[PDB]
Amino acid sequence: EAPRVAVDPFACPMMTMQRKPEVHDAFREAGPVVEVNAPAGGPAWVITDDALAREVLADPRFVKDPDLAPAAWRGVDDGLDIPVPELRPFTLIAVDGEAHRRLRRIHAPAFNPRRLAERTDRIAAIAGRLLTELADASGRSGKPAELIGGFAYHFPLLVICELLGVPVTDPAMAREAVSVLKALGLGGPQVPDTSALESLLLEAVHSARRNDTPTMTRVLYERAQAEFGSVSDDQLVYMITGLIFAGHDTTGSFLGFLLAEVLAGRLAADADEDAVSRFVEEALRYHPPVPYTLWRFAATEVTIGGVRLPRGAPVLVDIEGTNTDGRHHDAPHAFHPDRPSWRRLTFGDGPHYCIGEQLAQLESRTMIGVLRSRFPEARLAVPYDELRWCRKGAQTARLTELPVWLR
Ligand code: HEM
Ligand SMILES: COc1cccc2c1C(=O)c1c(O)c3c(c(O)c1C2=O)C[C@@](O)([C@@H](C)O)C[C@@H]3O[C@H]1C[C@H](N)[C@H](O)[C@H](C)O1
Repeated sequence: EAPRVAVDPFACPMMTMQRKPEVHDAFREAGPVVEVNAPAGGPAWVITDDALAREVLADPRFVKDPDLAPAAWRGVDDGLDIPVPELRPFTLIAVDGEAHRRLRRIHAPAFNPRRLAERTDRIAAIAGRLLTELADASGRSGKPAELIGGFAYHFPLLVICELLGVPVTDPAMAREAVSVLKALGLGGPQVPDTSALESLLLEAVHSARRNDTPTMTRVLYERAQAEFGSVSDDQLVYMITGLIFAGHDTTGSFLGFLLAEVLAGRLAADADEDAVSRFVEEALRYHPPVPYTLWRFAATEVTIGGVRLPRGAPVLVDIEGTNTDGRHHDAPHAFHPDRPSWRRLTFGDGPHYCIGEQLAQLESRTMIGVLRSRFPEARLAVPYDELRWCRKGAQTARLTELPVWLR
């Protein structure tokens, strides 16, 4: 049926900043829907057309249900996001239908952008502390500040933890713990001492239960309880565990790119607000951290751009590819903020759209304000052309490193 390209779509060599993997162009040229090799055995189909993928993502026949995935995938493609049956109703990514509408109704007031905005200053603070520290340390050592390990993940982590009421002192270690928690909770084997974080997560929940203070975590607790009749501490810890993982790991991947672009000098020195939000917009087009959508499966057989897809056909949208489509974007592998503001799929589409878009963009804009207002001379300590980025399977794209002189 479909044009077939016999490769892992997740394959990814060491990459330079300007290029995207060639698999992407292969798929596109082969057609709107392309059979490829899934990492964990068996076929998979990849969409390459913006318009098509958008319909697919609002099409109830394409579902998250991890139980439709191939048996060979279970306990071997940690790219498969498979909570145990009884937590799936608390996992946004693993449901559709009313279970999903419910979770969405639960998260939406918690992510109220009025209330995100009210904490701009707190977020600037976080950025600045981190940046000062890395600067102060760079002056001491004489070595450049490595912004990936140093900032890109610690910044969004602290932000998202703070909004939930989760007091973190060691961002490096909270990251390791929350990563493990995530792994276990999305189906994975078997000592990152998660108990530490768990303790703090449980504290936020506890705090949320007893205090009418409208935290993010309290709003969650209120909506869950009304929707579910009754919610448990372990349930609320579980959900927020997921917000922390997503809130830091995807964002941080992105921010490393955004930084590299800012520090390379590609944003004009006197950029208005709007010029900045244009630069961010473009970096989100040009450096999506998530290559393809999350695993979706055909719930029946379906025929989609003239191709006929079996029951349980593993389907992906190509985010990286669609965003770098010569056809819909003039000079797609060039970085042009002033581009005629067009659509992208970096945050996805349809009922499962990223609920963090606002936050991630807020974080992005604010970070650039801190940098140009307090670190005006911050510059790459190596050439942009020598930077390199990579991803191993289902992991977000990220730079190997980002050496910087912050002042
Ligand atoms: C640059 C940053 C981010 C990017 C690029 C990103 C990307 C995406 C994408 C593509 C989806 C949809 C997945 C699919 O349908 O296959 C998604 C969903 C989601 N995002 Fe993000 N995300 C980002 C930041 C954040 C942040 C900061 C948070 C939370 C604090 C967050 C939380 C979520 C959650 C909970 C979902 C699940 C949606 C659902 O299943 O209804 N994200 N994101
Ligand atoms: C215990 O964990 C959870 C409990 C309740 C809800 C969730 C989770 C969870 O871990 C969880 C995630 O990890 C992720 C998302 C997400 O929304 C949840 C939950 O909704 C959304 C994101 O995919 C992006 C796109 O924002 C980030 C992340 O998905 C992970 C694993 C996935 N294979 C892929 O590598 C992606 C880059 O990263």
